Amino acid sequence: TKQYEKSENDLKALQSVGQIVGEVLKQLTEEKFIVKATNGPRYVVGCRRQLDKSKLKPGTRVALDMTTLTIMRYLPREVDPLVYNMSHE
Amino acid sequence: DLYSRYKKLQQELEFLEVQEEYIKDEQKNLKKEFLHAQEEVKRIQSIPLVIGQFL
Repeated sequence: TKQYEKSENDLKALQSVGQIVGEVLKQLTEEKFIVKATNGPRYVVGCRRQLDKSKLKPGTRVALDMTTLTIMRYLPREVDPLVYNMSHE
Repeated sequence: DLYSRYKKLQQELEFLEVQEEYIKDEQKNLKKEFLHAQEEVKRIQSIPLVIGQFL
């Protein structure tokens, strides 16, 4: 009964939309950083207030907001095929 | 007649004088409104702005 409500409160976090993946290309100023969508449009947006550009760097896989498109979170490395070529024994 | 029209010639003179200080204060306030319009066009627009391929 309580764990079901926990999954309900889990779902109370899920209405928040997922951000858009991004690759920081380069930067211009502290409010302007060259970024492109995976579909090709290039943008310049502002960051969030926790980060330093040492946590970004140019040529970095990142994420942007869905409206303001602001730089928020990120991961440096991802890909589909790599580990799935490993598993033949 | 001479003194008559002589007393008639400072009417429009003082009227143009109060128009001077008027239009001065007018274009002073409208100037600050144009400076406000400069704050608009310099605020306009974005941040964030999509760059594009120019020909």
